[PDB]
Amino acid sequence: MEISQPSIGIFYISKVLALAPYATVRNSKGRVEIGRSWLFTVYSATLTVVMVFLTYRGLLFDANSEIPVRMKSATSKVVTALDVSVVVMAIVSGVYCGLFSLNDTLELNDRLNKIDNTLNAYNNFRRDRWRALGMAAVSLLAISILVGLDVGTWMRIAQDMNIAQSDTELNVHWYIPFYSLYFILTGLQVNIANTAYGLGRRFGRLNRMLSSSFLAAAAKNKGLLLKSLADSHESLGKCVHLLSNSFGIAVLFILVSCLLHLVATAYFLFLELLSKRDNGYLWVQMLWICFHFLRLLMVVEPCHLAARESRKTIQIVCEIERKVHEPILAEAVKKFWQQLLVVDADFSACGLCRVNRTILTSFASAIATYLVILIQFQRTN
Amino acid sequence: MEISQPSIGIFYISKVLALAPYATVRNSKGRVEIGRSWLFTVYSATLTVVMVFLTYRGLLFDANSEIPVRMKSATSKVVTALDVSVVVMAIVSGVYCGLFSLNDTLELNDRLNKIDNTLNAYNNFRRDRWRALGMAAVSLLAISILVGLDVGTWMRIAQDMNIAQSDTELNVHWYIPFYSLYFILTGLQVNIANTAYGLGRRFGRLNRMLSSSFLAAAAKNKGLLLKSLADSHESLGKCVHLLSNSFGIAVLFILVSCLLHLVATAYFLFLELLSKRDNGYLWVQMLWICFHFLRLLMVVEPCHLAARESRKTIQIVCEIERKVHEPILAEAVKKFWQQLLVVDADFSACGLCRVNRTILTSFASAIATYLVILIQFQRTN
Amino acid sequence: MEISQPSIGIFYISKVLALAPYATVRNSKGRVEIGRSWLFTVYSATLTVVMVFLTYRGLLFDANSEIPVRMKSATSKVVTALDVSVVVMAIVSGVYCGLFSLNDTLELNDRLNKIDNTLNAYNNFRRDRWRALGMAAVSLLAISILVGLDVGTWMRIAQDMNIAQSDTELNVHWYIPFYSLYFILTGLQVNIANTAYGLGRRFGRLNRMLSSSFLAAAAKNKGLLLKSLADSHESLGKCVHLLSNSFGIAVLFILVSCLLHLVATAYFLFLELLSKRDNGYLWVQMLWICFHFLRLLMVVEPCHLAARESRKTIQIVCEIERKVHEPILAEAVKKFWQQLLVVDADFSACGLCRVNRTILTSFASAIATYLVILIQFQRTN
Amino acid sequence: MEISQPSIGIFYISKVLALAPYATVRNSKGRVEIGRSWLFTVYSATLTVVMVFLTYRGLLFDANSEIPVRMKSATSKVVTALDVSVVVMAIVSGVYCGLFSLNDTLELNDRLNKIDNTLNAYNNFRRDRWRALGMAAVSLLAISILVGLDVGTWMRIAQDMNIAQSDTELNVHWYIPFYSLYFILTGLQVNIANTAYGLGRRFGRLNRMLSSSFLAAAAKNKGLLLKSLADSHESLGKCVHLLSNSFGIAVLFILVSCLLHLVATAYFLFLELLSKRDNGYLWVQMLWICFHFLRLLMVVEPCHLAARESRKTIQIVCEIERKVHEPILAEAVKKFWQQLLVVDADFSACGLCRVNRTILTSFASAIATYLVILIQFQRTN
Ligand SMILES: OC[C@H]1O[C@](O)(CO)[C@@H](O)[C@@H]1O
Ligand SMILES: OC[C@H]1O[C@](O)(CO)[C@@H](O)[C@@H]1O
Ligand SMILES: OC[C@H]1O[C@](O)(CO)[C@@H](O)[C@@H]1O
Ligand SMILES: OC[C@H]1O[C@](O)(CO)[C@@H](O)[C@@H]1O
Repeated sequence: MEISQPSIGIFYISKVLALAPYATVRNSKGRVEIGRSWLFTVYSATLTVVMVFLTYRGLLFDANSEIPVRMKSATSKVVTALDVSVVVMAIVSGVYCGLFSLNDTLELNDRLNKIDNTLNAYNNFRRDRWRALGMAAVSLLAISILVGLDVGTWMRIAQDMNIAQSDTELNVHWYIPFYSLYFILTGLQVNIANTAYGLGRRFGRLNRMLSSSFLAAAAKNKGLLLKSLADSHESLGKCVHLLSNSFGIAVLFILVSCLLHLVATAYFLFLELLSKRDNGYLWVQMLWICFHFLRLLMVVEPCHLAARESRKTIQIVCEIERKVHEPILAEAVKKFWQQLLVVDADFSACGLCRVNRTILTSFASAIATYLVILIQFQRTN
Repeated sequence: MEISQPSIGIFYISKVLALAPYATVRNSKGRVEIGRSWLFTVYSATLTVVMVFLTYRGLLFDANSEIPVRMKSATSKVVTALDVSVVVMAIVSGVYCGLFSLNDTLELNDRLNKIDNTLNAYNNFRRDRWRALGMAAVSLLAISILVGLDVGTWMRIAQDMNIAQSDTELNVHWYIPFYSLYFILTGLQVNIANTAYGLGRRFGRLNRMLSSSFLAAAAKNKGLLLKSLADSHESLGKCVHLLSNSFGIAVLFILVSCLLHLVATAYFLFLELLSKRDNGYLWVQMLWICFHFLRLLMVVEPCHLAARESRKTIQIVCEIERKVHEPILAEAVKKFWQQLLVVDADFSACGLCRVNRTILTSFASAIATYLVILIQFQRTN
Repeated sequence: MEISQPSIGIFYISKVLALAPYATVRNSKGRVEIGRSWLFTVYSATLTVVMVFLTYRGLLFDANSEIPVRMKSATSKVVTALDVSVVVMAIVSGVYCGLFSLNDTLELNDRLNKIDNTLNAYNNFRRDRWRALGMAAVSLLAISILVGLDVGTWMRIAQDMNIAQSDTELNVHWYIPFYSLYFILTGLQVNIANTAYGLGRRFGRLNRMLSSSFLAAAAKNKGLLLKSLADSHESLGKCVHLLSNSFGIAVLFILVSCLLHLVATAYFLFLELLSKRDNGYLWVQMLWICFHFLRLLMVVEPCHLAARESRKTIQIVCEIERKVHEPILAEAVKKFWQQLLVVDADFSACGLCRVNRTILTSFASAIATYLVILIQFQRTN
Repeated sequence: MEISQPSIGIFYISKVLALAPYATVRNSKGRVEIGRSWLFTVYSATLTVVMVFLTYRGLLFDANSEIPVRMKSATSKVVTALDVSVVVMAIVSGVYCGLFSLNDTLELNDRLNKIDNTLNAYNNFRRDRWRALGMAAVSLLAISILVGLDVGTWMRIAQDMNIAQSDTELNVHWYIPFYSLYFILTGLQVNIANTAYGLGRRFGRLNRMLSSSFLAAAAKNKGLLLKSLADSHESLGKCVHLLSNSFGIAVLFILVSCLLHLVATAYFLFLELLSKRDNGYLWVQMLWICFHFLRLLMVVEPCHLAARESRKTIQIVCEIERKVHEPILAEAVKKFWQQLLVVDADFSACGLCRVNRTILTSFASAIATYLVILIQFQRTN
């Protein structure tokens, strides 16, 4: 987890959402020291447990209700249970990662402090803060609008099914914990995206500095700068591995949630298309599909960018090798090439998969297959 | 995008088809200078928007018609919508790539000018021009014949369904924008194939020159030539990456269109086989399957050839290493081997997939699966 | 197969379960010498043949019985036959591997003796013995409890179907050989896990010793220690290959059994959910799913850990290269880096697949697909 | 294609089966010189065309017959057409490869002559001849027995369906060209297996010679021998590539035929199991499944062995590097290591796939999926 001053707003959002149970104090030097926040540790754990329990309580209440709104049919029951459970698993893994990633967070932020000292020329505090705030605000606004539209649509649907003997509006009101879980999931994804995008952006800054300083006393200082860049690259790779070690299970469950949600939302969209029962429902479902695709991108693109930018330092170093003659500088470039030869740049979600753009292809494949099988069964009866 | 005099006809075809919005002026030296053509930029954007709108207007008109010809049943409606949408997406991505790839086009053509100066011995302007013209003409003739056969078949089908109260021939006439989109797609594929085949052919010429000049003062000039070949190889790799960066989204949507069209056309072929309604329809559908397979090959084979030819320079350089003793020449060959060790040769379609022959296998797998699931559902009812 | 004093209990369990037909005598030095045990060789072969024959005899008896309990319907017959056959194949491959892996066992234990002499500082006999005994005891207790619950559930089910004219309890009693096969399978998995975890743990100990002795006369001895660590790494890789060569077919059939059991148990769980016939049956089936997942992990995690720990020596050696200057020590580190460059660390199950965590993903994919297809067919009729 | 005296019987079998249209004359030195055989070239082409035409003529005759025996139902018609077409495609690709692989055959046999001169110590003419003859004879006997059983079963089935007004035995007699195609396919597979096994066996002999001569004036001769072994390894890799370039399309169509035949034969086995119509049919179908699996192994195992043996020279060379000090010998070993670093050892079937044991896994996956989908559709109606 990256906790820097420009992105401190994302840290506070994650802290209140039970995802970053850390106490941060800003040094007189501008550095943010991080430590365990036992108050917020227990707050995060208790809030997650209570919200998961309330979500499943609302699910059971709807299922056992006189007139269920969402847990009506066996198919609807199964799909809604899966939909809620993937969110529960994703946010539970995220909260667990936040609870048990203090040491990795400290090491990552120390490494990033060193790297940013090395890459001071390419730093932009204003742009970084505004980008982080824009990402957090857009994600939170998107989930807020989507939750509002979903609640309105389901309230209308429950009212259409209302009978004087039973209230179906409270059935919808019992799904508020599920939407709270969705807000926590959005916060977790924003936090992870902030960290991974920071790593990829720093890799790009390192590559740009390399190209500027070697492709655009004095030789000794140049070699010292090349050494600093090599340590920065190695440290950024170790930071990517720290993010993997700390949040790979969260990323894996986010990916599982994304796949399940895409399949389930497309299936419900096509079921309502067959029924042609509520245009507002179709629009809300398409918005949900867009949101799930966008959060899949939010989790996949940062890691793809980080790996791609890390793996393109080899080419710059090869060109420098081809265009260098000083003995000390030539030795430094040879060492950098050796280092980059065996660099593992990809983000791993617990070793189950490598997180990059190829995942999208896999997802597409799976979705198509599952969508084709599910739709045909509905369309051949 | 490669814009050279021998293949200038392909460039003009792509320009009129809204895919190459560039102004080209031939230097007194025979070089083609490229710049933005704002007139043709707006022409391309407006033509694409108008043709997409007209295609979907014709689709809706058929769907809402008194006697739909193609958008008749829910299954037919879905499959026709997908068929049209994949073409729309492919040509829209191609036009977008053409609009926003001027800098990559300029860099690619500068690099190719340098490489062709290096590989002057193996150049064949006459053969290159005739190959490019033959590819463009065969592709355009194939799509023209296929569009004519499709229009005739659908006109006959609409006339067979005609009733005095409504005209079904205008329903067919409203699909002309879709066939225009098909012509644009053919132009885009011909352009991309021209560029990728040029890169693969230049890789092969480089390998042949290497083998001829090292396996078939003076030593200093030989080392200079080896250095020129090494820079040519690196530049061709960067050209492959320029083509990827500029047209990877277009290639990805071409691949998606190919997969969808193969599956959908095979499904309709087998549906009409079950119905046994029109032999001409079956022949036209088999021609469409052949065309979609051939355009899948047109997009996959050039990239496979480029990657394969790029990756076989390592073997020639290894043999030269094994058969060289001069100090300067030995150092040059060692540098070339180092360079080739870390060469990324494959064409990437936006990082989603690597474009080579293995894609065919994947496609086959997917098609088989989808074909098996779809056909069995139709055959078990 | 690893046969060491701390894990000798696992060896005896495997010996009685027909999986380790070896005679072991403890040297005065504490070394365990291993040789062929012809008495236990014939015992293992005969016991496996008799138990497989009795398992299939009980299966046929149930199928041909007046009131079959498990082999009732064609679907139930097929799924039960597959369930029994995967266990039979897994244990038969395990017993065959035990019979024909004496030379590999001897070489592996000699190599491990040398490695443990090298890594004496990080050895923990007490912890190793307690970990091995805990793994064996937990696995045996889990399978015992699961077999007891299964037998009780099936006895109750058979009694519910009992009629005065025929006894269905003997039908359940004829499945005892199948549960004996399950105990043998548990022993085989515990043995393989013990060996693979030993290899991964020794890789980790080697990496820790490297980091401690190089990142935390005298230089000559340090170089000698680095050489010892390099030989230890190469020997551990060869030990991983010995385990692969000896038990890859057993691991492959264990994986096949795991996939088939997960799919079949989930399918029966959902079938009984549709029927809602016996809550105890559902609980037993969920326990079986948990057990099959846990044994899939028991076979996949050790190999993933071994490969991961083997592949992270490259980074330590790279850092040492970056932080070393002595001529002899620098040459030693260069040799170690060369060695690690071309190290094949992954466990291979007969070349069919690489055993690591990605297998889980594959399994999940397959299961989902198969589960989706099977469930939908049941739910659309 | 390998044409050596020990395996000359396989060459003659392939020649008569239209697969090796070459004239071979044995030198006084024992070398076999190969040249184009125009007589046998036209014989091969004409025989293939005639047999394919007769096969499809018999297929159509059965389909159009009064009482079809095999081309009875739409499902049976489709599956039988696919079954015959995969064989036709495999043998047509094999015959085409034989026709257009004279230069590759000559280069491969020259390279093998050189390699066998280098590896004279490990040569065994008697064992090689007996192994080749045993493989050819076992394959031919297996296909002969299977064809006889199939013909007998189908003759009995046709007689059971015979009516006095029409003869169904001639319907079976019209499938003789299909069985002739099967004999040609067996010959092609035996030829390809002979060549690929020769390459893998020579790789193993090279590795054994390396280990014996370096791990079990004088130093100059030892270095010369190491150089000879390095050229032998490079030449064997080029021989593997020659086999790929010449017969990759044949191997690809053999693999496609194997997958289709396994799926189709399993499907027909389960269909007859549902019908329970003829026990002899079930036994013949299981024999066909065994034969198709065994020929899949015959095509997959040789390439897996060749690649595996080629890729294990790196380890021997690394150990020699670690255990060598002579300047010339150390340089020779360094060159060999450099060479092996970038060796592409795998057999490629036209770039579509790499032929090794992982293919089996893929096949299994596909088969399972397809088998599950096909069987469930039959079992849910
Ligand atoms: O299921 C359709 C959509 O509704 C939600 O459950 C929100 O309540 C989303 O998870 C899903 O995208
Ligand atoms: O759908 C069958 C065929 O007809 C087309 O739509 C052309 O109008 C093609 O896209 C397709 O190959
Ligand atoms: O089939 C459900 C479960 O019952 C067993 O067969 C045990 O008898 C297990 O193999 C399986 O997990
Ligand atoms: O189809 C079942 C079997 O019968 C054959 O067609 C032979 O005539 C084989 O190709 C197949 O294995």
